[PDB]
Amino acid sequence: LIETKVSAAKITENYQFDSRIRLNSIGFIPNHSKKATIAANCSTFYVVKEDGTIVYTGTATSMFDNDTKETVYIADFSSVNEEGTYYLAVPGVGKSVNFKIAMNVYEDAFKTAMLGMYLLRCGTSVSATYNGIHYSHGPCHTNDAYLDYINGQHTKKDSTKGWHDAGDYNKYVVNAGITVGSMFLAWEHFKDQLEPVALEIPEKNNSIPDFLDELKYEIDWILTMQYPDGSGRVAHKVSTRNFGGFIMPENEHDERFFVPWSSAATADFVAMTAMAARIFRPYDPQYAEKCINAAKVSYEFLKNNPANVFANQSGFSTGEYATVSDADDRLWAAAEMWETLGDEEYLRDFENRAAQFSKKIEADFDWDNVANLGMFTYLLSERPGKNPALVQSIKDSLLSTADSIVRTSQNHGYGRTLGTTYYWGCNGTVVRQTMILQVANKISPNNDYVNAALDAISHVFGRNYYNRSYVTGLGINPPMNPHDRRSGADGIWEPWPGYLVGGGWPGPKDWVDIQDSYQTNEIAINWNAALIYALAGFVNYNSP
Amino acid sequence: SVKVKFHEKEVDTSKIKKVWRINTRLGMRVAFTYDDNGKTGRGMVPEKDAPKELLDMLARAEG
Ligand SMILES: [Ca+2]
Ligand SMILES: [Ca+2]
Ligand SMILES: [Ca+2]
Ligand SMILES: [Zn+2]
Repeated sequence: LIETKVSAAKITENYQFDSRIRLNSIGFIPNHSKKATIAANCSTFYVVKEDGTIVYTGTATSMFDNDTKETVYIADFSSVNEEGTYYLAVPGVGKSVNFKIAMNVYEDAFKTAMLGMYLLRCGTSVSATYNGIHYSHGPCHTNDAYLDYINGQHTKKDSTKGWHDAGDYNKYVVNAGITVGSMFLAWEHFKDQLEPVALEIPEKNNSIPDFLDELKYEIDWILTMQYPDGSGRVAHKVSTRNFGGFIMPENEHDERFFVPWSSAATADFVAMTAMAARIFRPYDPQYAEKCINAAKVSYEFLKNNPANVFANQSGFSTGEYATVSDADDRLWAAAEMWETLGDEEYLRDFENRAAQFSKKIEADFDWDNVANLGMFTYLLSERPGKNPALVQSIKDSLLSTADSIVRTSQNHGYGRTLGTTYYWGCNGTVVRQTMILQVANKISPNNDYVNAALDAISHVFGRNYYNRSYVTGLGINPPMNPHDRRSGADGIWEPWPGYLVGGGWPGPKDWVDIQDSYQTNEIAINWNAALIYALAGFVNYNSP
Repeated sequence: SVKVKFHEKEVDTSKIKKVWRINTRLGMRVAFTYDDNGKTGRGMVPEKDAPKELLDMLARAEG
């Protein structure tokens, strides 16, 4: 007959932070999943406003984390959707850090990851103030680069600009491939979300969307990598002979050289410049024309020279990025040529190559294996003419793969989309999986896909064994000691901000936040690009 | 069994537990875990640089 609700209760303020309560230290989005992992016996938990008011009472459920071989307790507070600042209080354990629930919760993190790219620029001075700390360096590598290894002549050809790759300052075409392709696909996949975004970059007042300004800085370097002979072959990297010391980049005066071509670098150049051509055309159509003409020169080379060719890196001991095969790279090039230009020849090249992939979509992918990028662009194209059976084969594999990633994250004690798989750079892959999930969601809308993408993000922001953000400058107890030369050489205690560290391996507890650990604690453009894609989907996003 | 030199440390192959192949940003490497006074260490060497004995362990692990 009669129902009236009990008064809201407030918490006693004796709750202390406990490192066993592991959650996304940035926060959550209304109408999406919200979970914490509690590595301690518990039952009841409360979600508490910053003022002490209890808004939710739940029961944590036990789960075995096969990765760390521990029983953990999962607190699901997904039903809390009101925007605000909260913490989780776990009687008998303690409390979590404070977190936010907001539709725009990830926008600052997106902007900071973008700042990391800005701060990796080569050939120019860079300067930014981040949380009151001034990070800067003077113009570096302004004498890029010499041709001695290309044609024997000690001739300089401009190869400035672009991004420093990692914790070293050298610039590698093959790693640029996945980086630029993943960032360009963030642009295409989330264009209405990213087009209005203003960034803290020097290009903030020109007529180009700021996300694309950052990418142009890299394409400007990429464009310099074709051989001067006009063959269309693409130099593998611009590099010093050996890895330099932990010095600021403007203090590195050793000569830098173009390194002999690879077929994969050539294919990656085609894909990047073909994408650049269609993406830049509305804003800098002269540059777009330059990009497509360059793409065509190199694609003609690849058509006439089908063999896989590894770069001759004799004389160098810096990064190799020697992808084992160019078949994926050539598939991606054909897809992008087709998407930009539409010619039947490109479509036929792509479809013939795609048919030779037994598994059309791979869950675990990175610079060495870029075929997913082509599959995504082909599947999502609005162009007519696609073979229906190939389309269906790619769709089936995409959805099967996405469903498997959801199953992995759902059955992992920390929602890790990559499961028990650890290797050098795996943190990058955790977030790169959001590409498969978001593309799956475009083809077959499914909340599980979007929530799994948020599980990948949550994992790198503190819902993990270590209870730490893996991104410099963000979240709970971020990495302080990346293998990063600017960080090591400047006079600042905190490292340069916005970088996703590579991750521990072979095991789930093997990450070490120490500068000597290039194996686990470096930074990289391909890792940031994956994080950028992951966060991009949640910029100017409304989940109602 | 022979000594594996890696960046400069030396590990007898008799101490190596798991061996596997990885294409890293630095090039193709043979990675491995090993016994270090009762802890488990991790190391890696260029594939082109690995002794026959380590490459045999890799082949077995891969078969
Ligand atoms: Ca702009
Ligand atoms: Ca490849
Ligand atoms: Ca520092
Ligand atoms: Zn530089």
